[PDB]
Amino acid sequence: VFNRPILFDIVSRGSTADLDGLLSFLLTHKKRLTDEEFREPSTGKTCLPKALLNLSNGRNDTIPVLLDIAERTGNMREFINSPFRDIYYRGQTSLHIAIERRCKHYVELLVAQGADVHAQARGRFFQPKDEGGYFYFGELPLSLAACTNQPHIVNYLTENPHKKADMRRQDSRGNTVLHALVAIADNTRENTKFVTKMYDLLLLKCSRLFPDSNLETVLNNDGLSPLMMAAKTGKIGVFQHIIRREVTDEDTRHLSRKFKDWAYGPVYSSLYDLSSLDTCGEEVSVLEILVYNSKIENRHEMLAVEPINELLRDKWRKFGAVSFYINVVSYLCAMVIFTLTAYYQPLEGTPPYPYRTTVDYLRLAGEVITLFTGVLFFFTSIKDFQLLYFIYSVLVVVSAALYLAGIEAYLAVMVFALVLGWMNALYFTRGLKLTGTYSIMIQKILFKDLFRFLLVYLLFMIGYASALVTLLNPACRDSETFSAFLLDLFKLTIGMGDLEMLSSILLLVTYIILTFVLLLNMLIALMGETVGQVSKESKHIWKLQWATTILDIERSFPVFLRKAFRSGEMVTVRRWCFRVDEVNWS
Amino acid sequence: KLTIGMGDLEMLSSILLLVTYIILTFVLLLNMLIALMGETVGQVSKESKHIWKLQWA
Amino acid sequence: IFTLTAYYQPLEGTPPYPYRTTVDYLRLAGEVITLFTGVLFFFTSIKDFQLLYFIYSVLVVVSAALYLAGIEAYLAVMVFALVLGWMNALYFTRGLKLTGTYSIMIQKILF
Amino acid sequence: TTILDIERSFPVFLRKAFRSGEMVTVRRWCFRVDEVNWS
Repeated sequence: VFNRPILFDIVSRGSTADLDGLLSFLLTHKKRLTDEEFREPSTGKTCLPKALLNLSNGRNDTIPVLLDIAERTGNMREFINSPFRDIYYRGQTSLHIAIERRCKHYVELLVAQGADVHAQARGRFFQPKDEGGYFYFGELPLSLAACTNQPHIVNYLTENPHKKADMRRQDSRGNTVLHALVAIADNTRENTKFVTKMYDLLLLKCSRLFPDSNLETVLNNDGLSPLMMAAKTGKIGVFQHIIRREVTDEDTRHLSRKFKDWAYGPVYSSLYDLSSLDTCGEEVSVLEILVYNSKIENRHEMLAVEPINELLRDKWRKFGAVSFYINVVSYLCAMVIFTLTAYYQPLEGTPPYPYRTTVDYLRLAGEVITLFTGVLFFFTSIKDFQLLYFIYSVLVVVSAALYLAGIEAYLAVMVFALVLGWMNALYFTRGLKLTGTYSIMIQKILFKDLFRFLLVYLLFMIGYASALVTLLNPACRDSETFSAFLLDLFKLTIGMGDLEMLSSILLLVTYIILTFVLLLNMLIALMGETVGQVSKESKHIWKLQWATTILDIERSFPVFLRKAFRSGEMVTVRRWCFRVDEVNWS
Repeated sequence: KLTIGMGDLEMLSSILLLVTYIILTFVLLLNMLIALMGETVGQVSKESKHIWKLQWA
Repeated sequence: IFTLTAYYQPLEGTPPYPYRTTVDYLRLAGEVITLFTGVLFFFTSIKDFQLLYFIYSVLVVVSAALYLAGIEAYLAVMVFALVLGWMNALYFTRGLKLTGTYSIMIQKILF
Repeated sequence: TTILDIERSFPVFLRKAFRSGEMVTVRRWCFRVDEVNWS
C-alpha cells in the first residue's frame, strides 16, 4: 500500500476485506501488480511467493482469489512466473514453491491458470551440496515434484489438461528427471526405496508416452547417462536396482535389464542385459567408471552386483589369466636378461661395440631385448602407477643413449633402471599367487617411518653434538668439526651398541634412551595400525586390484580383435546380453 | 648377509643407490615378517578350537 | 634456529661477545630469536603440559643469564633447554598430520 | 583441546567469534547447522 511490508503482512495473514479494498485502490492507481512497489529491492519477491511460504496447513485457498487480481491489473503473463534475482535464489518460481509445500490443489490452480512449467531455477541454493548449494533437484518443476517424494503431482503435471512439462526436457545441467532423481539418491533404505519406486514409475510413464526412445538413452551435458551417473557418484541404492530392472507390461519389455530366458525348476538362467557395461572401447561404460575412479565411496559393494562381478570373473577365466601370466612371465624373463647383461656387462669398461665372441653375441642379444622392452614400455606409457613405469622407460632410454656414445662411468643409469624395474616387479607380482598385501604394506608405513626417524634421529644427533663439541675443542675424532662421526656413533648405538665417547654427559644417555624407545614403540604402533587397517584386507581390496588388472589387460590389447563377453538375440529380447546361473529352492 | 644380520657393512666406496638397496631389502623383510605374523594369527584364531580335533581323529 | 646456534655456538669457548663477522651477526640474530621466544614462552606460562613448557622457559632464561656472564662450561643448560624443547616438539606435533598416537604411547609404557 | 587453547591464547576482544543472528523474539547469538532428512 503506502509501504509494501503492510501488504506482505496482510497477504501472510490471509485477510480478505482489507485485501479486496487493497485490490480496489490498486485498480484506482493503475499500478501493475508486478511493479517495483510489490517486489523487494534486493530479492524482488512478489505477493505469491510470500503468500505460499506462509502456507497455513494448506489453507491458502483464498490467495488464488488474490491472484484473480492479476487479469484486472492487465499484467498476467509476467505475474505468474517470479524470476527472482538473488544470487542465493535465482529463477525460483511460485510453481516450485507450491509443489514443494506438498499440496497439489494450488499446483493445479497455478498450472491451469498457465504457470510456466518450463522453469529453470538456476539458483546457487539449488546447486548440489558440493557446489556451495543446499538442494539440487534438476532445476525443473517436474523434477522438483519428483525428487521431493511427490508421486501424485508428478502424475498430474504430466497428465494436466494444459501444458504438461515433458519428462524429456533437460535443465541447464542437462540432467532431466532421472539424473536429478539419482543425484539426490542416498544409500540409505528409505531414500533408496522411494527413489527407485518413483524412478520406475517415471521411466515407465515416459516409455508409454514416448516408445520411440526410452528416457534412459538421453544423456546430460556430462553425457554419463542415468546409470553411469548413479555409478560415478556412489549411488548403490539406485544402481543395484538399475541393473536388475525387469517389468511386466508388454509395451515396456525393451526397458528391462534382466530377462529370464529359461528355467528348469530350481535352476534359473537369468540373462542380464549389460548393453552398456562394456562398450568395447566405443564409449564410457560402468566398468571403466566404477573401477578407474576413486571418488566412489562404495567401490567394493558396487563391484558385488551380480553382472559386474560375474563379468569380471568371466573376463578373467576366458582371457585375463592367460594374458596376465604371459605379461608377468615376459616381464620377469626380460628383466632377468637385463640383470644378467648387467652381470656380464663388458669388463674393463669402454664398451664402444665389444662383441666379437659367441657369448658376446648372446650378451648383445640380451641388451637388444632390454632396449626393445624399454622402448616398448616408453611407447605404452606415452600412449597411456604409470609414474614409476615411465621413470623406468626414460632411464632405459638414457642408459642406451649413453652406452651407444661409447663413454665410460655412465653405467650408473643402467643400474638405476634395473633397480626401479625390479621395484616395479612387486607391483606386477601383486596379481600373482593371490598376493597384494605387499603393495598395501609399501603404501602404509613407508612415509611415516622415514618422517619420524629422520626427524628425531638427526635432531637428537645435533643435540648430542652440541654438548660433545662443548666437551672437546680425540675419541669421536682427531680434529675439525664433522657431524658425520656423530651420525656414525648414533648408528652404532641404535643398531650396534657398544657406543664409545670421549666421556668416560648423562643427558647423552638420556638422548640415546629416548630415541631407542621412541623408535621401538613407533614400530609397535605401525604394526598395530597396519593390522587394524588391513583386517585381512577385509577380503575386498585384493578383489579391487584384481579388477584393475583385468580391465588394464583388456584395454591394453586392441579391442577390434574379437575378444568380447557373451552375445545374444537380435530383436525384441540386438542387446548384447550376458548370462548367469543361480539355483534357488523357493 | 653381514648387512641384514650383522650390519657394520664395508665397501670399497667410502654409490648411494647401494644404501637404497639395503634399506629397501631390510624394510621389505621386516614388514614381510609382520604380514606373516598377522596372517598366521588371523588364520589360526586359536585353530578355531577344531583343527586339533581333526588331527586327533 | 636455536639448534643451529648451538651447532655454530662460538668455538674455543669464552663467548663474552664474540661477534665481529657477518656469519657471527647471523648467529647473534639466531641467539636473540632464541632468547625472545624463551622469554615470550615464560610470559605465556606465568600468564597461563604447562610443566615441561615452564621448564623449557626457565632453562632458556638461565642459559641466557649464564651466557651474558661470559663464563665457560655452562652451555650444558643450553643443551638441556634444547632437548626439553624438542621433546615438547612431539607434544605440539600431536595436532599435525592427524597424529597423536605418540603422546598416548609416551603416557602408556614409560613408567 | 588444541582448538580451545588457540582460541583462548590470542585476545578475544578481537572480533573472532562464531555465527551471529537476530535482535529480539528469535538478541541470541545463534549458530546454524544444516541437515537433510527424508522422513
